[PDB]
Formats: sequence, C-alpha cells, structure tokens
Amino acid sequence: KMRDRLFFLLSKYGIRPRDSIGQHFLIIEDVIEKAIETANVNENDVILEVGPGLGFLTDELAKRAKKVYTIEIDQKIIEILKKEYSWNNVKIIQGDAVRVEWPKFNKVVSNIPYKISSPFTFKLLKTDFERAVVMYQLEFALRMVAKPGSRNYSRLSLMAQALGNVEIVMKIGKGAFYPRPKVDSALVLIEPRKDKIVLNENLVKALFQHRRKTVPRALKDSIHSKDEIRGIINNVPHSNKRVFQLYPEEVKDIEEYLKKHGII
Ligand SMILES: Nc1ncnc2c1ncn2[C@@H]1O[C@H](CSCC[C@H](N)C(=O)O)[C@@H](O)[C@H]1O
Ligand SMILES: NC(=[NH2+])NCCC[C@H](N)C(=O)O
Ligand SMILES: O=S([O-])[O-]
Ligand SMILES: [Zn+2]
Ligand SMILES: [Zn+2]
Repeated sequence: KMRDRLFFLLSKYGIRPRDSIGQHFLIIEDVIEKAIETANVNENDVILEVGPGLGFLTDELAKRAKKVYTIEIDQKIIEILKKEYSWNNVKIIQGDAVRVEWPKFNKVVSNIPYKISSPFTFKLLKTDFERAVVMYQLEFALRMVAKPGSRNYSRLSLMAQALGNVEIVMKIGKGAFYPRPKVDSALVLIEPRKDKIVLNENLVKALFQHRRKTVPRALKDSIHSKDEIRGIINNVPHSNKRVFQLYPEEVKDIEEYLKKHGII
C-alpha cells in the first residue's frame, strides 16, 4: 500500500526520478517505523529531514513532531509536496542541504542522498543536536561505524565517534526503494556523548593523510611546522600505534601534547 501509493503519485504528477540527485524513493513502511522508533520522536521535537521525496517519512514526522524543516533540492518535488500534503507544521526549504543555512533543531530523521553523505555528516557533527537517525548508502554507514584498527577506519569514523555513539540499527536492501538502486542502505543512530571529544581538524587531516603510518612518522611527514622539531616527536604519546589504530581519546592526547610544546 506504500508501493501502490508511490505508483499512484508517479502517474498522477508525472514524476521523472533523477538519479543525479539520488532519487530512490522509500517504499517499505517498516523502515519508516524503525527510524521514527529509534529517534523516539515526540510532540516537543523539532526535526530536520533532508530530501523529503514523496514525503512519506515527512508525513510521519509531521504528525508526531512539533515542527519539521525539510530541505529539497528539486523544485518540482516541492510543488508536489505542497499540493499533496497539508502540513501546518512543516516548513519546506528550497536548496542544497549542504549550501543553505540550517534552522535550529534537536533531532535529525532523514535519508541522506549519496552525493552529500560526507559534507552533510561533517556539517551535522559541527552542530548542537540531541539525536540523529539518518539512512546512508551501506559502504558509508560501515565507514562511520568502523572501529579503530580496521582498514575502513578514517577521519569520518574518528570525527563521528568523537561526538557520539554511532551504531547501525538496520540494513535496508535495495528492494526497499524505487527506482531500485545499485546499493544497499543502512539506518544509523547517532547519540551525542556527554563526554564530547573535540579535536583540531587540521591535525586530524594531517594524521589521516597517510593513516596506515605510525603516529611519529605521520607527524614527521605532515609539517603544515618548521621540520626542526625532531626533539618532540620521540616523546609523542601513542607512538607504537598507527593512525588508523587511534581512538578520539588518544588523538586528543596527541593534540594536548603538541599544544604543550607550542606546535599548535
Ligand atoms: N543536495 C540535496 N539537498 C536536498 N535534497 C536533495 C539533495 N540531493 C537530493 N535531494 C532530494 O533528496 C531526496 C532523496 S531520494 C527520496 C528520499 C526518500 N523518499 C525519503 O525517505 O525521504 C529526493 O527528493 C531528492 O530530490
Ligand atoms: N546497541 C546500542 N543501542 N547500544 C548503545 C546505546 C544506544 C541506545 N539506543 C541509547 O539511546 O543510548
Ligand atoms: O524529478 S524532480 O524534478 O520531480
Ligand atoms: Zn516497530
Ligand atoms: Zn597508547
């Protein structure tokens, strides 16, 4: 009946899905149910969806939340959402989710298009927010929940996990969308830590440039300074590890070491 509803709307509004903006519409009702459940949506919450699509998940958010802001790049979809839904509590915002100014919000419950998985996520992590539930292409969600010491551990993994408990909650097959995509998706929960770990971005970029290296060699080789600081390198914390083996905590030990020696 969500599948039936979808094909109803396709013909009705003569919709031509654009894969260039990742137009794969969700049509399994349980995935909406899970997302809502996981986000524990309530009558006080101000939600931020990206890419409302045919507005299925938006419709479910809107009837549970105080307010919903949703950011749609496709102006035609926006013309449809307005004519099909009667949302008293949804503000629709035309533009690129990455480019436009975000309004204030305490939870995210959205699909995240493939081509903005990385910018969106980094933008979200720079934000004050109580809970995110965001569906990603499966590789990217696997990267986000990679643990220190796996190959797919990277800057994203670190920067995410420094801010929140990051876990995959269900895996969603490609049969769950129309058009059918090339890849599976995952629903990811992000819970802000009380114990937030905040790290110098430039240092992280530096370390993770060649992340398969030792912390000392990675530092030696990442003078963004003065090369004449070999003295400090040998006493660097966590010198036995390689960068891809570091937790946010050990990265902070390295940061605080370099501040103490006025390298930052
Ligand atoms: N950069 C971007 N900013 C905002 N919306 C975007 C976008 N790139 C794609 N979109 C929109 O995001 C949606 C992704 S596919 C549809 C989402 C899915 N039906 C859902 O459960 O919400 C499409 O509506 C697409 O037009
Ligand atoms: N498998 C887990 N969910 N473990 C971590 C705790 C997450 C839990 N949903 C919370 O709200 O804190
Ligand atoms: O394909 S969008 O323009 O409805
Ligand atoms: Zn359920
Ligand atoms: Zn150590």
